[PDB]
Amino acid sequence: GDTRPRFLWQLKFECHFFNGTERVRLLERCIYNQEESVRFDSDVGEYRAVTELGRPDAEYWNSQKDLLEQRRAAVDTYCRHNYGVGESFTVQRRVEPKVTVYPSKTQPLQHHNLLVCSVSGFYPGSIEVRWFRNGQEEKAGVVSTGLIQNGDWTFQTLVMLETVPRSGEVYTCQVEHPSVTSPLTVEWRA
Amino acid sequence: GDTRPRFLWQLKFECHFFNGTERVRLLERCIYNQEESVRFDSDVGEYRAVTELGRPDAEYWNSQKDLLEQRRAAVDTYCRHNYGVGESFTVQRRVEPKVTVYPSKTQPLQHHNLLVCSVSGFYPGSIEVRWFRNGQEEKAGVVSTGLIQNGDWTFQTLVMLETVPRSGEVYTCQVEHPSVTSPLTVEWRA
Amino acid sequence: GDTRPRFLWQLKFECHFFNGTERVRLLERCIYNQEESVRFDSDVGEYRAVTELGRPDAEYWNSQKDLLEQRRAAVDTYCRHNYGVGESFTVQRRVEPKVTVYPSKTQPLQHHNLLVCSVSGFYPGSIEVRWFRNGQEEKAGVVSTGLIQNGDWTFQTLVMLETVPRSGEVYTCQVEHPSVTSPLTVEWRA
Amino acid sequence: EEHVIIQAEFYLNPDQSGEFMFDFDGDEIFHVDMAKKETVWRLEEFGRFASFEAQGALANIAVDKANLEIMTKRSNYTPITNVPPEVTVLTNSPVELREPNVLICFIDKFTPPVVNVTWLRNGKPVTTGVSETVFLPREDHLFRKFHYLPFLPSTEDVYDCRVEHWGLDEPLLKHWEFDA
Amino acid sequence: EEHVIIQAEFYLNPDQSGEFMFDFDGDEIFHVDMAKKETVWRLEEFGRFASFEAQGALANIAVDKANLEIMTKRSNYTPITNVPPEVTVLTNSPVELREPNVLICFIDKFTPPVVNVTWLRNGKPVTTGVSETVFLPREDHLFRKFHYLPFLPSTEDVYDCRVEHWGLDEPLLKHWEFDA
Amino acid sequence: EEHVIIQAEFYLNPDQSGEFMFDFDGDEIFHVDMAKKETVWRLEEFGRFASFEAQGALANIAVDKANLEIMTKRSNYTPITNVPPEVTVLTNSPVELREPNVLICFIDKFTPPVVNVTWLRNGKPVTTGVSETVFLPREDHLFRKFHYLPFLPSTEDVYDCRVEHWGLDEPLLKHWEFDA
Amino acid sequence: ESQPDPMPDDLHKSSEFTGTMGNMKYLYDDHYVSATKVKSVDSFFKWDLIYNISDKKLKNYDKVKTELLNEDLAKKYKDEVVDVYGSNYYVNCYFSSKGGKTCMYGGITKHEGNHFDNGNLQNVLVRVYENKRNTISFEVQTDKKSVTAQELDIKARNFLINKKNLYEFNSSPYETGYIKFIENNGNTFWYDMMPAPGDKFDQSKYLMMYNDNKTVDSKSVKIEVHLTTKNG
Amino acid sequence: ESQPDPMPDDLHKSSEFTGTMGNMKYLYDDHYVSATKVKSVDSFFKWDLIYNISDKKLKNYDKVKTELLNEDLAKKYKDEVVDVYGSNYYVNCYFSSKGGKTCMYGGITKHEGNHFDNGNLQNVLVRVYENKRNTISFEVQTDKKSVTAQELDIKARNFLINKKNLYEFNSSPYETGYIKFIENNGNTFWYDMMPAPGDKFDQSKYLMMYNDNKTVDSKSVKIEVHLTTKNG
Amino acid sequence: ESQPDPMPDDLHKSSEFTGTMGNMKYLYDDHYVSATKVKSVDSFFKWDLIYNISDKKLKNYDKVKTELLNEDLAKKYKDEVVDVYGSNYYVNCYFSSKGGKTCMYGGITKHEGNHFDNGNLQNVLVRVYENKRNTISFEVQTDKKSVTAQELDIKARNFLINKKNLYEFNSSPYETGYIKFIENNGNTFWYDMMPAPGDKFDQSKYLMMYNDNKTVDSKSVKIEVHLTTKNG
Amino acid sequence: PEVIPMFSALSEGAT
Amino acid sequence: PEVIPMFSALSEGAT
Amino acid sequence: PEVIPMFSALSEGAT
Repeated sequence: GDTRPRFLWQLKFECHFFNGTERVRLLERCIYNQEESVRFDSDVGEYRAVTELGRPDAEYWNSQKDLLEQRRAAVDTYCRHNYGVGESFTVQRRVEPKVTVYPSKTQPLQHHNLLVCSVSGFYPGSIEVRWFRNGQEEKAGVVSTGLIQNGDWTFQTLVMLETVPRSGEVYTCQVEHPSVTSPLTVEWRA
Repeated sequence: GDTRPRFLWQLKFECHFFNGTERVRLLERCIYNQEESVRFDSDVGEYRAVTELGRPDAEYWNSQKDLLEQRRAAVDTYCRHNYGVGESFTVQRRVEPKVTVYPSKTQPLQHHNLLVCSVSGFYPGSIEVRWFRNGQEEKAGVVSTGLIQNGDWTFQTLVMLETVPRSGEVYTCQVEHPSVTSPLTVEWRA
Repeated sequence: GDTRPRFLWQLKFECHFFNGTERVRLLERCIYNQEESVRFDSDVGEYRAVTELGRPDAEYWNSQKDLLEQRRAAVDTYCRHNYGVGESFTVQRRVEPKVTVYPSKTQPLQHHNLLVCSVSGFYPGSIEVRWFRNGQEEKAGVVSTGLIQNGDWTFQTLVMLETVPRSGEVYTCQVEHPSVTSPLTVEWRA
Repeated sequence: EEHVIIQAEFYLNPDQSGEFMFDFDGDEIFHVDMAKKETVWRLEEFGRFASFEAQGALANIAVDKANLEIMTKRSNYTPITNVPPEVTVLTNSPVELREPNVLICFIDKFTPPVVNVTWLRNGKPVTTGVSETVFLPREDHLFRKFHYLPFLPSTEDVYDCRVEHWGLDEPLLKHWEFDA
Repeated sequence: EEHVIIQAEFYLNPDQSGEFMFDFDGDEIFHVDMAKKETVWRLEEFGRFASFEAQGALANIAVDKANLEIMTKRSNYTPITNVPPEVTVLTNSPVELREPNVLICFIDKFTPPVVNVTWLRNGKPVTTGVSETVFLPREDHLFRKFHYLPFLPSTEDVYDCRVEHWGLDEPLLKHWEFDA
Repeated sequence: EEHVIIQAEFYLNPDQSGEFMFDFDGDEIFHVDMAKKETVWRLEEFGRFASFEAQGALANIAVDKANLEIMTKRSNYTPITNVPPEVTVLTNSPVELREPNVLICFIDKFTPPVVNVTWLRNGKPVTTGVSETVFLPREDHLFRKFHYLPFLPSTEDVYDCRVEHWGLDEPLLKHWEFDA
Repeated sequence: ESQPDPMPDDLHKSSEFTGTMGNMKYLYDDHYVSATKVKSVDSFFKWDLIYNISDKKLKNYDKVKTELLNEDLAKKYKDEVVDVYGSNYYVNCYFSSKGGKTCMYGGITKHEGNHFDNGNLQNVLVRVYENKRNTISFEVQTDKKSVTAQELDIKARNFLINKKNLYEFNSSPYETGYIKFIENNGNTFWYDMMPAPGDKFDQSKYLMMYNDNKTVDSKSVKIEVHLTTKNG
Repeated sequence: ESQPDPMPDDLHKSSEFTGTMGNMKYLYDDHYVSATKVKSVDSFFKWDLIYNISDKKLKNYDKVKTELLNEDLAKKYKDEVVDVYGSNYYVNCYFSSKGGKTCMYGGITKHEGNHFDNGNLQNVLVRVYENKRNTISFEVQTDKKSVTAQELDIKARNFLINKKNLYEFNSSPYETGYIKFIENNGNTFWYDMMPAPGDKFDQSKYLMMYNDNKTVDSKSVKIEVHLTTKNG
Repeated sequence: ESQPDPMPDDLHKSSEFTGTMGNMKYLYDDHYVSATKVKSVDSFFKWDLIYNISDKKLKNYDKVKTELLNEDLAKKYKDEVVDVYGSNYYVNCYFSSKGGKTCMYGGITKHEGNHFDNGNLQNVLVRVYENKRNTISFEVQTDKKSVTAQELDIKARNFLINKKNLYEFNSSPYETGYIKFIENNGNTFWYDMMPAPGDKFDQSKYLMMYNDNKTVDSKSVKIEVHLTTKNG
Repeated sequence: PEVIPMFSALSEGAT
Repeated sequence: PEVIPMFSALSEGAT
Repeated sequence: PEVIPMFSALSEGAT
């Protein structure tokens, strides 16, 4: 069988943006197998070895003025540049969520009704899902499966709510998302 | 097997029209199994039992003024009305007959030629079919199968003519029907 | 099997045209099996027996003035006439030849290269194919398969050229035909 | 006279058969489908020149049943006498080989209004293109009925109209074949 | 000279073969179909530039037969000597694999004008797309004829033009295969 | 912060695996096909708003390999420790019978970047309509990957995402079936 | 397979109906026939069955005729102890039988072992969509394991009338609407919730759709009500 | 199957023929070759047969050549005692043989046991339709059990010429016309009765249709002549 | 079957290329990598092989990477003694290996018994057509029995460049062009000889067509170069 | 135009 | 335009 | 608009 040892090498250039393009940080990092060995942090201004394995590179790369100069200006020429280029179809990409409410197929403890608020197919991932019982927000009993990233520029999540249903009550699921000017609501009539 | 006794009941309202809508007669009749038991004849003006079985109804219905009044005016509100409504596609319906002449596949007595005048697909049923030998009508030898009602607003009939064929003679079949302004003729050249 | 003797009889009227319709000769010939027996040559003016078998006909036909008169004028009424009628699609029919040059699949004597100039699909049959070695015509080594008449108003021919190839030489095949104002050439670069 | 328009209806126990139709000189104008509750014109074009409120037939038929019940009891439950049909088979027009035509099975002079009719092409049951009419009235109060079979004549095919009725001791078969 | 137009006709007993055609520099212009009684142009377009009254060939051929009878008797019934054909098989143009072409079977220098020609693709008879000409005249008074077979070259297919004629002791097979 | 754009690349010996991609908040923008030498946008429309010169990834990857060689030797050939994947199977949206959906097989937290993934419909391998992503980066420097299978729900079909990785002693099967 | 979902053209538009929507509302607003453990006592036509069911409410009838899609269906339940639940009508309700009368279609279920021990009712999910988006969700209840779609449908619309004004005296807030049933076996079918185009609503003709006496498993069947507002 | 009936476009229109209709009339007006119990004595081409039949009428010929559809057909009757009946022509009639000559097509029937004992003739029904309606009906007679369609056709047209002016010197009262034969086995075929469009009628070419020597059973075959007037 | 010949629309037009044709000429004008009896010594990606081949000419490289259509193809020749012949490029030639570098595609043939005893070269026929007519014909030579189409193609174009100005610094005398290979088994395939439309020629992308490492029998294969002038 | 029907009268006892 | 043929002459005895 | 990449730096010895 194939049992040869593997040897990996990753290179990553991370551009972190705060308040749009107001503050930008470039983080160039090298990883041997699962160990980051050396990096260039625009906040630091030069390469810094992360482990002994990277010491030679930090020293050698810092001795190259042209390289350091390029790395030092990349926050503008690289980060802010590519942000301007991709802004229209990434930062501004918006797809409204599909929202539906139905009871869980579970329903363990008898005289109780576990509600499921399904929110899917949306983008970006930033979203707020809240439950309300007759106009007032519910704090306890609420449970989420968390935000699921589908890998296709789409997200989904389920937010359950344990209840003691009483004829006449109106349990509302509220969803606030960048794709809509006003919150989306789906009611469950108990 | 299914041997239960059957019990039937028919109700018929007959509107008879003479000279168009000049004279109209309504005849309402009830029949138990194959026995007419009671009826209302507009010419009589009231119900009359036809058999002992209907006596109770004649008496009971004649005691209902509203019923008798309605029955008495139906000749106008029912008969003349429905006649006006259906007149265009019934009384006036006209379909020309298909006429063809050919010898019979029979031909029993040798030196004789039995001719067949076929008239079909016509409407109404009123029709006159005559045979002529060299311009003069034939009285004897003529035989008809009668008028056949096909049940699809179409009629047909066959009118045979026994002849003693002589080279040169012209046996004509004449058909007069409401569908044509002048008679239709189909000749057999002997 | 079928072994009965056959007996054939052919009749041919040949119109020969020189310089277009300037000079015309009519030759009427009769052939029994494979033997021409009698003929009428417009240049002679009367029928002439070609063999003893035809003597009776020459004598009998020459005694018919109407026949001889017709035969004598046919060079105009028959030959020149049909020439005028067919001239546009026969005498003037022109289809350019397809010319391609490639070495023979033969190549017997080693240090030698037998070239093949293929000329096909052309009409009329009159055509001139010549080979040249560096601009000067080749006299020896040239060999043709002759003119092939395909029976469909098309001709073809192959003209080979035995050579002692030397890098740099240019062996050209030249074709002159009524279908083109200037000669067609296809070169072989040795 | 020259024209008669008849509104004929009936109810049969215990079959629970109900019918409501209009007749013009012996030809049906229309009848009402009691299940779909709609008017069925004998000829399509009639329905474009006139209309009929089918619910009216349904109201009448309910009264007709109640009356049947009363009468049945009034006659000391005297059941109807079965009267077997006269059956005739004919083509709507003179027959010619390979020339489209229609076989007509005429079932006449019978009562009660219940019959089983089937066509047979060379001894086998035919279903393709067959149609039929409802029970039509007769002055003698018996009934008439037509069943049709569109076909293509040939010296090879033979047909039979097979009729069953409680008045017939055995099923009646009327044969037809190209003999013209 | 530069051009020759020949009107050639013949009648053969006892086969009863008759032919009437026109020749231009060795290429047939047209011939007359004696059965359908019509002119058959060698190339379709010819028929749009000229015409020929076919009945004229039929009148001539009748005279030609009467003459054949007279001559046959005049020679003391001297029958014709069979002269076997020279057969050659060729493609109308240089052959290239999978490139459409046409096999031509040239039957020449033979008499009387009667032959049986069949094509063989890998030893089997071919009928698809084959065509042929009528008997064409030669100065020596023998005949020529062409049979064609449209095909798609390949190193797998081999062909044979099989010719039968009373002058040949046995059927002649001319083989052809891709050797280019 | 609110947004992170990552340019991630890698080279793996001895598999000779090379990858170059761009990431936006965890979602791939595009990667470069090293064989066809072209940019492959995660979503078709991206390619109409921007472009990327693929040759740039190829230049980088060559430097990345040279560096891998240097580092491998510098660590005294210290090979990578296999870290097995966490596998989860889910539908991209709530499932409803006969309602089109997509099964997603999420392979996460693993290294090195090499895996064999196959889908199973009722115990048998599925190939129709399946697609997959390239290896995506994680802050811990391990990888993520998605495999998709479009399907039509039913109480009859059961699926399995079968994953193989040197960190797994045996192939891992994640089962999925309609239980909603 | 199952019945294909409707295309906008397949659905009735309330805007094309100029009659009184109140006559549609009437059929579903706290309106229904209900009887438990009864057997038919007569039959008008061979495809219908007649029961002795009294109007507990306003004493408007004591005889009910229910029409079925065919004779076999009527033969099947003729001599059985059943339960009845459906929407009745009076306009053009006709039949004789040997007390008020009322009519309906389907609505029959065998009574034997079709109930839940000790008044336990089965909840059934109904999800409402307005312009393709789930707006509200709720449940309706039944006392039967195998219940007619008609019963469930009637209960859903009763709810929507009170809480969404599904139907009003004249016209409706919605342009189109259909109630879709999804069975645990993948099979689906739907009913149009709007009256046929025109100026008159035929109650009898409309309710005839419950003809087939379609039944479903209450513990597993799901219901979806799809509506649309004229503009949006 | 049988030959499909003609569509109006399938038929020749006399209005499109500007020649002399008299040359068509000539072929059917008391015009025909008839011979009983004879055998061919020669042959021009392999598909024809030549007989020694004299013109009893006007002594216009003593040799008749009949052409057939093919050699087999000619081989079939070459050495048989036959009867002949057909429409002959002279214009472009050619052939040599070792006395006037005339030509024709088909018209051959085996003589052996094809007749009726004691001059009994067989009547054959012909129904004439003018604009789709049967106008007149009659019969033609033959002395053969198996007779050529040509013989029957010729006799029908002879009758129609005298009694309906089927053909006149210049033009005809009819625009289109075709004679249809119906065999007792359902098989049918027809012939166009009008000359090809143009300014010249080719008798020889037209009569060539009788080529196939088509025969039918006289006691069971039926004939229909369908004509149309230009306007109606 | 074989690859369908190109339709005028299938071919690149030099008139639609606005870059420098000299960059296409560069690939075929006395330009090529050639090595005999060598074995790969490394590999960048699994589908390519790297050889130690020096630039005898101008010493421009000592390492050559050749890319193949797939891994199997690279696996097949990895440990074999082979011969190499192809057109290399430098623009965007990338790869590391443990001296100049150069790149190419395909061009590999097993060396074992693929040569001719005593420097004998095999001639291969090339027929050139300009506007459908054979203008010139010649031969190219190879030392291999089984040679790559790439080698033959390169040699043909080298010849046409010098003698027909196939490619010039800016533009070409021809509008379209494709070189077609015909194998003794009837199989045929062709290559477009013009650059893709646009203002820049991608050498690497263009040469990738030699990817498949297509080989043919030199003693029997035939070559046809079909060109067209813009107008004629 | 509408075709108008005659309505059935109930016998006594059936009422 | 029509192509015109030459007509055959009958030998004596054939006439 | 073109997305621009950062270029890899060679370690010493790899150069």
